[PDB]
Amino acid sequence: HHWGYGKHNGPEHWHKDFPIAKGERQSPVDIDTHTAKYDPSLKPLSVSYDQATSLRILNNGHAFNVEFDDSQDKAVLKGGPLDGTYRLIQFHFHWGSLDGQGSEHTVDKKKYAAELHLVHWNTKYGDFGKAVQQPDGLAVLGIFLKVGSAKPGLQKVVDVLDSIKTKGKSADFTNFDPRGLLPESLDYWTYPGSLTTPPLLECVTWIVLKEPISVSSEQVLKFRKLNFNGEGEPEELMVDNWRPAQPLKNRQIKASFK
Ligand SMILES: COc1ccc(/C(C)=C/C(=O)O)cc1
Ligand SMILES: [Zn+2]
Repeated sequence: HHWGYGKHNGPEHWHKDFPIAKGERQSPVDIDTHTAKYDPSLKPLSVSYDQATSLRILNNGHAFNVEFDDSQDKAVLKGGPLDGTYRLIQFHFHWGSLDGQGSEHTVDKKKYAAELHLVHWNTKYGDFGKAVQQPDGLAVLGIFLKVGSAKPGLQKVVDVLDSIKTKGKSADFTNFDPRGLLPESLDYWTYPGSLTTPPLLECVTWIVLKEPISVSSEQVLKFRKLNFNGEGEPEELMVDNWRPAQPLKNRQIKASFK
């Protein structure tokens, strides 16, 4: 497949190769804060990242992934809407060419400059490939980015980007602490949805934090210097790698906070 974010291979085209793009539980969505329902039944959300073991950072020609050792329970997400234990496998971002766009989820139709996705899979399914074939296989923690003050926890990501400028490049990325990417509050919205890139599988419990993190102009500008293209190919800046909001259809968004 040769999908991307351009006029000729972007989100409006994806359904031809991935028909589930027009499915019943696609992501992202607009979070209407006035129709989301406070759910007192939600258990506390547990983000347990103290033993996280990062391995590598990779430019895959769509975004960049920071990958983790997910062979044991070293960084896991529990509680909230989740049953069982979800292992952190990777995180990546979606971002814009301008500060007023870039996020995939929106909040009362507001776009943020970027959105961080921490991707976790349900350990009952044994491996990530099996998990994505299950309706409760993944839990993605989504965190909005707005431009303001710098995020210190993000700088080590920023400073390795020059070494993975183009599609296919990877670099060592050990000893990175993903706790440094979290806002103060873990208040969240949650709903059942999908991957937001092909194959768009409907396997995700989305947990989207209410509180954005702030990153600096310089930090987001360095995201925008990445390339979609491979080395030696005509330069196409890696910007606007976000899917827009999809129809909510038969879904309720629940909130953890009143
Ligand atoms: C089956 O291959 C996969 C490709 C992408 C993904 C993810 C995690 C996509 C996304 O972030 O939307 C999962 C599996
Ligand atoms: Zn994503």
